[PDB]
Amino acid sequence: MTLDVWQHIRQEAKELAENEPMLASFFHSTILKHQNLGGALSYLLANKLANPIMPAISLREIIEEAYQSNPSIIDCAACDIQAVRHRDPAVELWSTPLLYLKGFHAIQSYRITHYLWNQNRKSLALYLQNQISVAFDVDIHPAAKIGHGIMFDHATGIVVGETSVIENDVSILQGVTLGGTGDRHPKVREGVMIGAGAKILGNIEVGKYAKIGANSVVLNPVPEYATAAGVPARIV
Amino acid sequence: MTLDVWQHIRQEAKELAENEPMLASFFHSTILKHQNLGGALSYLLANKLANPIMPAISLREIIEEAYQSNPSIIDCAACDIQAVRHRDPAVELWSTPLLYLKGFHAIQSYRITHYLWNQNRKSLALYLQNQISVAFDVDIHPAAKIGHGIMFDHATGIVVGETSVIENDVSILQGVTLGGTDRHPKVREGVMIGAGAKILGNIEVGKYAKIGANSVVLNPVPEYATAAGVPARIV
Amino acid sequence: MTLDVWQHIRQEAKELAENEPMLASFFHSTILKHQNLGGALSYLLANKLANPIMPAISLREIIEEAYQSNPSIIDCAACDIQAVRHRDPAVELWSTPLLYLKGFHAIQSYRITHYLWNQNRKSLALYLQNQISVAFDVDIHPAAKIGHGIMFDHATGIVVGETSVIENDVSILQGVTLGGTHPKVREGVMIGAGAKILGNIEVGKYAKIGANSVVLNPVPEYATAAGVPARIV
Amino acid sequence: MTLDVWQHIRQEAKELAENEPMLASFFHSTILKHQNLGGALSYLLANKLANPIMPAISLREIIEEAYQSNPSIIDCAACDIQAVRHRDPAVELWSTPLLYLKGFHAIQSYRITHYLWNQNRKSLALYLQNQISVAFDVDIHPAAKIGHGIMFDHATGIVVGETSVIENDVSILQGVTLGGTDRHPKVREGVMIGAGAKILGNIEVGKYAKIGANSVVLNPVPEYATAAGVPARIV
Amino acid sequence: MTLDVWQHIRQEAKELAENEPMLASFFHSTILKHQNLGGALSYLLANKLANPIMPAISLREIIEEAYQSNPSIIDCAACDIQAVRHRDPAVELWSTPLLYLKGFHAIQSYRITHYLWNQNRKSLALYLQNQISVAFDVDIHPAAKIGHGIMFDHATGIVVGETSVIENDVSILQGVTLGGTGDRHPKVREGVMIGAGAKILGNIEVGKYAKIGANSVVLNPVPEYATAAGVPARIV
Amino acid sequence: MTLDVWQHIRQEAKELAENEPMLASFFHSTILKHQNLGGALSYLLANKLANPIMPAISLREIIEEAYQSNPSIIDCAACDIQAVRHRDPAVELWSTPLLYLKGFHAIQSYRITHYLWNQNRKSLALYLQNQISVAFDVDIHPAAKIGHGIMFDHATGIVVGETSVIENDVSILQGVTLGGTHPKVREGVMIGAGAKILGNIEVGKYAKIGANSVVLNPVPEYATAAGVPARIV
Ligand SMILES: CC(C)(COP(=O)(O)OP(=O)(O)OC[C@H]1O[C@@H](n2cnc3c(N)ncnc32)[C@H](O)[C@@H]1OP(=O)(O)O)[C@@H](O)C(=O)NCCC(=O)NCCS
Ligand SMILES: CC(C)(COP(=O)(O)OP(=O)(O)OC[C@H]1O[C@@H](n2cnc3c(N)ncnc32)[C@H](O)[C@@H]1OP(=O)(O)O)[C@@H](O)C(=O)NCCC(=O)NCCS
Ligand SMILES: CC(C)(COP(=O)(O)OP(=O)(O)OC[C@H]1O[C@@H](n2cnc3c(N)ncnc32)[C@H](O)[C@@H]1OP(=O)(O)O)[C@@H](O)C(=O)NCCC(=O)NCCS
Ligand SMILES: CC(C)(COP(=O)(O)OP(=O)(O)OC[C@H]1O[C@@H](n2cnc3c(N)ncnc32)[C@H](O)[C@@H]1OP(=O)(O)O)[C@@H](O)C(=O)NCCC(=O)NCCS
Ligand SMILES: CC(C)(COP(=O)(O)OP(=O)(O)OC[C@H]1O[C@@H](n2cnc3c(N)ncnc32)[C@H](O)[C@@H]1OP(=O)(O)O)[C@@H](O)C(=O)NCCC(=O)NCCS
Ligand SMILES: CC(C)(COP(=O)(O)OP(=O)(O)OC[C@H]1O[C@@H](n2cnc3c(N)ncnc32)[C@H](O)[C@@H]1OP(=O)(O)O)[C@@H](O)C(=O)NCCC(=O)NCCS
Repeated sequence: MTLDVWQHIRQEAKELAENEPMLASFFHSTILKHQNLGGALSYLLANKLANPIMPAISLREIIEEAYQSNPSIIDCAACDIQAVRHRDPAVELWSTPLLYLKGFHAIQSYRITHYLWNQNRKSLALYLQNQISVAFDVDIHPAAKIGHGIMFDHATGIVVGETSVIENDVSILQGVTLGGTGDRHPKVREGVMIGAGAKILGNIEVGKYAKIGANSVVLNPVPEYATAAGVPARIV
Repeated sequence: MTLDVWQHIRQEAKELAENEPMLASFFHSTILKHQNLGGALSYLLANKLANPIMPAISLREIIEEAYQSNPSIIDCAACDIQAVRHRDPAVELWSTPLLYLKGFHAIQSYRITHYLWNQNRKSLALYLQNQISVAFDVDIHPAAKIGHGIMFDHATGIVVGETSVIENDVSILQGVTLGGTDRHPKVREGVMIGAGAKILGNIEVGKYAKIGANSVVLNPVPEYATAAGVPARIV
Repeated sequence: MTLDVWQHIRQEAKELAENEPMLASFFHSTILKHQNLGGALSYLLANKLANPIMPAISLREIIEEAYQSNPSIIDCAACDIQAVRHRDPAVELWSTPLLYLKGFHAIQSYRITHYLWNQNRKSLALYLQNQISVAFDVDIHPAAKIGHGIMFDHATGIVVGETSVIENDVSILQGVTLGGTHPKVREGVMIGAGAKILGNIEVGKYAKIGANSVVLNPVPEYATAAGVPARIV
Repeated sequence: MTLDVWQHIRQEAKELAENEPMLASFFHSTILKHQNLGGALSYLLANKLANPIMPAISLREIIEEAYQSNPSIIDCAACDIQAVRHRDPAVELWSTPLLYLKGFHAIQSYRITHYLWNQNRKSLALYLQNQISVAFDVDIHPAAKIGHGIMFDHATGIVVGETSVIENDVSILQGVTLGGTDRHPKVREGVMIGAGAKILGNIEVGKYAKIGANSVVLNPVPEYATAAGVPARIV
Repeated sequence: MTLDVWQHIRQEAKELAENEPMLASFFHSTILKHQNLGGALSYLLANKLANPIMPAISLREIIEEAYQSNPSIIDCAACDIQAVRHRDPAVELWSTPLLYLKGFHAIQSYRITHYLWNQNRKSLALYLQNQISVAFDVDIHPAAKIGHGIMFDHATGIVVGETSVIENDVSILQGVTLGGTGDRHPKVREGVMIGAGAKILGNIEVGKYAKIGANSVVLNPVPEYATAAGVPARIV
Repeated sequence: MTLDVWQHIRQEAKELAENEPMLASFFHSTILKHQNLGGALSYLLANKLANPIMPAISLREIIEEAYQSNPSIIDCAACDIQAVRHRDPAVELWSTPLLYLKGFHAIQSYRITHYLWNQNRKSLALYLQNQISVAFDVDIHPAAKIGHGIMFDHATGIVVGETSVIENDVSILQGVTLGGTHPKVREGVMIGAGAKILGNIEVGKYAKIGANSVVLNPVPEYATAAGVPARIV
């Protein structure tokens, strides 16, 4: 439930603020003063994507309209907090992905642009896409397709092309590019783990549960449950 | 030509603001309220490079002085919008590169630093270079020589060394380093460099050559050739 | 000495402000108005990590708390300045690393998180760790151990894991990752641009890792590892 | 009625933005991009009351909650634009009071604090009262009762005590104090108070009375009368 | 000359910065890095009138266009710095009125709105008029007529009506209102000194070199060289 | 005691933050995260006097320099808090003056300028004097002498001249001017709203000045002066 992840987050925030006086204001502003995940998420995103030309107050108006028109966007977020939570040894707090992980922020921001790109509000989608790249150093074309339970660990330098597909429970590290030389982008299936720096190019298939070596340059489809590594990548 | 690009850009901004109420203010303050490309660009770049210590208002004075001093800088920008637009079917509006692409922004901010360095105003050149690296995550030394018709698509992690040169119509993708092992690469016109490529040393990359993603280029590459691999060999 | 490096910085800032009118304000605010490196460094760092939710005035309180508690943090900063200075003919001024190099800023910022982490103030360490990623495009777990004379040249995309150890005088370029399949990089080493060093493995003193290498096996002292996967070359 | 005022306001903003390129962004972000009076007002008031500690984004949440909770607040605002517009020939646009008059802003910010005080959220009421005093230089205690059709022309230095009441269609000018020597004034409808006037004590100021500039009112004033002087006598 | 007042100001700034390290940045930003009075004045005004909706960068664009279209506006400023300079015992520095006096800033800002009101750019004039009131607590209707050598000492609460006239070398203190009950506003002649809190109402004449008591309520014309005081004011 | 008033403030802030979710952040930033009144006061003041040219982080350095040099400045602040508290049934919390009353902020800000003025750092005193006018609509020359237990209620439009002297426990309302045709206001006095006291003249202990009065002649102890011009009434 969005309300159960939200419950853990609220309870954690209360504690964390009691233990860290220098951060209490922060916990109250992002979480404790909000009523639900969307309120906290939109407050967080408006502030992070904010700039001199489009202030946090104006960015938030945009994000809230999107959450109001399609509430499931928020649900995708709760599913994303959960995934990083146990697909990451160290992340034990539910509030950690929500508050600090730029890959998480990048994905949730992207979901906003995707909804917008589907409403044919492309100028708005392109504006956000690029502010997402400036703030988080993640560039996902609004038209790309991405499922839930997604993890962009560290995230710096991740580039996802216009025709890319990313299924559920995929994990992507820093420096990964999904791109090409119509469909000229990868179709990364369920559960795939992509190592740091890997460049996946072409309308090729990366089968469910496959693993990609760090720095690979994958050009040929990768079988399900297989490991692809090397430049160019071979099944290993 | 500036006037045509600018006019196309202006006509676009009008229709776009008309169709997207939420961005109307953005279109008006970045483009519509300005009279020429120079004013729109210096407005955007100052705001994107601004920080608490050097606010947009103060950085705009620097940018303006450079534009008033060397007007051809704005030209190179006009040529870059042109390239990006055509050389990337995806981009289908004159105003997109101006408004949204950080690679484009980083190059134009760079042309400003290059001028400052050529005028012996290095502390200013250095400050900007690094603010450019913070904003757009593109680090181009000010003494690097770069032509026009340049495309830094995505751009994250690009690093260009001090003695590098980049001729016209070159396209560079994310994570590309032009650096050392004169100690940096010389990229001739029409070269396409793939994502992640590391090109090391004062070596020649011939015109219209293609560099594969993640390659590590150590020896010269032949014009029209294709280099891929770690080390890069010809394929 | 922190007082030595500081004197050099003040002499330079005074002339730099003299020669560039449009930047004099900047030199006075970061350097000349302060009385020591700690004051300049905390001001610079608070301002760069600042955001709408936690402004510079608030972040500085945190950094100053740390510097007051452990003054040696500032000493490591003075040591890292020389390194980027001597280890790089491309940088000649003492104040250049302090003022403009994001890799340097990311390292000094990390040192603050590392101290907090060790005081068990982990939420503050995590908050900063991630603001460091946003501001400088560098992600170093506060638990990582990093000695001094460190140089993060260009820095973009550098990622260092929770159990990584980086000894003295190491240099690390853009796109470098130290983590798991975390690394132990001995003194004087380095990790060339785009290289990924993965696994509980050791990189010997003065070894060299080649651009875009993928290191999975230990690397010998003074050895040059390169390739995907890395091979002694 | 809100819908007519709002629609008039919107039609005005369109033409104005059309005629003044430099303010087009302002008109779009304050009015044009919003769907109702509530959104435009909460946007303006949050931005005008914002400070480094409580940014516009955070103050807007408070304002929104109050508007969603007690919708009639926005109404009183609509009635105040109406008054000002007509009761001051100088003002000749529905949008001017909304956009430019700080007296109008201070009253609407006040209605928010009054609601918060009535909901026993005093620390919030107190915070705003004082931020209102900083922004607009108008200090209205939150427990003061104020009707609609109110005009605070110029408004600088206005101070309204805790037990004050102000009925409909009252106009108050700069430097006016409604305070003590229940300990504050009761201003009936239609009263016009001149600049600098100090009205002290729980005394009645009858409907449609006129108070001269710089007067000091200590005894009750008769309806339709005119009080002027220090002390004020009837003239 | 605008260039001589500017010369004193520049030289003073250089010294003042050398003597006050904690303010050096300020002296460099407002004065020393600028080439002329207009550059320094517009930088100062854009920053002071700035707000979340219209940032200093955008306000400055407006002010610079005005100075470019009518450079004499700047000259009026130099004449104003001079007047406060010796019509005020304590003010010995030329840079003091320029940098710190809100009445001075208020007047110079007003001159911008007056030029704009004459170009029929009323929405812009009204916007500035009111931001001037918010920042400096001075409200001068753009249509009012005001000469040079003007001093708004302290300035808080000064209100100047739409049809008011203020001639050269007039001095006005805090709390002064020029207003009314067509011409329904005062015509304050050359050299008049108006005490704090005085309310001058009606299309009445205040003769050159007259003096107005603090807190007066002037309703009848005041003779040249005379003193008016009281509520209502009498010639005394 | 500053420690007494501080304890009261912390107890209140803790409950206030408890009862109002939308303001908890504010209470933690101004009060709870700090360890004493000086920390809270400088944070509050730096933030209110901040502007694009001199941000809060920069103004705080100046205030802290002053508080470090003359800790007693903070003691006068604690004393002024009680005054607004006891001298006003409309204010009941110790933290209300510290948090929300601009007259109080203007007074404490002035004290900083007064100290600088006396250290001969007049440009800094003048800069602040005028930022105080912009932020709080109060203009007090740094050279003015003002004792403690001072209450500037509502404050708007208050103007105090260079040679003015205000002793202890005085209360001054909005629109008040102390200057020349500067005043000497003895202990416990006051100056009602809109009153203008002009000339090198004396206002006696516990005297009362009526709203909009124009005082030109000395006023006797316990006397009530009112009128334009003021007359003993
Ligand atoms: C490929 C990977 C996923 C492990 O998968 P695996 O199925 O266990 O593969 P193995 O370890 O069995 O090794 C099989 C072959 O792959 C090679 N190999 C492993 N990783 C490689 C890489 N990144 N590039 C190229 N070759 C690689 C091995 O040397 C081995 O070769 P061999 O058959 O000649 O002996 C892993 O090595 C990797 O690259 N992980 C990236 C994780 C990462 O980026 N972490 C950073 C954390 S911040
Ligand atoms: C090299 C490249 C430019 C295509 O060039 P090309 O002229 O078509 O050369 P080819 O595609 O015919 O490839 C020839 C050989 O190189 C190999 N190769 C291709 N790209 C390679 C790369 N990046 N690294 C290593 N080998 C590569 C192929 O497997 C092929 O092998 P073969 O010997 O069996 O014939 C391209 O594949 C590439 O690397 N593009 C990067 C673009 C990018 O980064 N896009 C991201 C967009 S966000
Ligand atoms: C490791 C390094 C620092 C110096 O290496 P070295 O000890 O001098 O080794 P050499 O230069 O003699 O090269 C030896 C072999 O390595 C190969 N090699 C070198 N760098 C390589 C790389 N990155 N990937 C793959 N092979 C590489 C050479 O082709 C040579 O091949 P050989 O066995 O056929 O003789 C350097 O080669 C390198 O990669 N530097 C990157 C620095 C960088 O990132 N700069 C960016 C500045 S922004
Ligand atoms: C009193 C006032 C409202 C007019 O009311 P009115 O009904 O016309 O009363 P009158 O004008 O006939 O004045 C009658 C007497 O009051 C006196 N008077 C008028 N205004 C006075 C004032 N503010 N204080 C003292 N006496 C005043 C007149 O001199 C006149 O004297 P008389 O006995 O010789 O006949 C008006 O003069 C006034 O004070 N207006 C203030 C408006 C203001 O502040 N405007 C600023 C706009 S920014
Ligand atoms: C009126 C003023 C300008 C002096 O002018 P002046 O021509 O010298 O007038 P005089 O002092 O000779 O006094 C003449 C009469 O005016 C009266 N008077 C003076 N100031 C008065 C005032 N503000 N209100 C009413 N009556 C006043 C005197 O009591 C005297 O009356 P008398 O003939 O019955 O004895 C002066 O008193 C004043 O009000 N100055 C204001 C300056 C100010 O606001 N300073 C604040 C600095 S921040
Ligand atoms: C002075 C003051 C504090 C108390 O005065 P007091 O000692 O009780 O004097 P009194 O109330 O007995 O009044 C005595 C005479 O003064 C007159 N008077 C009082 N205040 C006056 C004023 N401001 N102007 C002119 N005359 C005044 C009375 O009408 C009375 O006249 P009388 O001689 O015919 O008997 C008070 O009258 C006053 O003006 N307070 C203003 C407080 C304020 O500004 N509050 C605003 C809260 S935001």
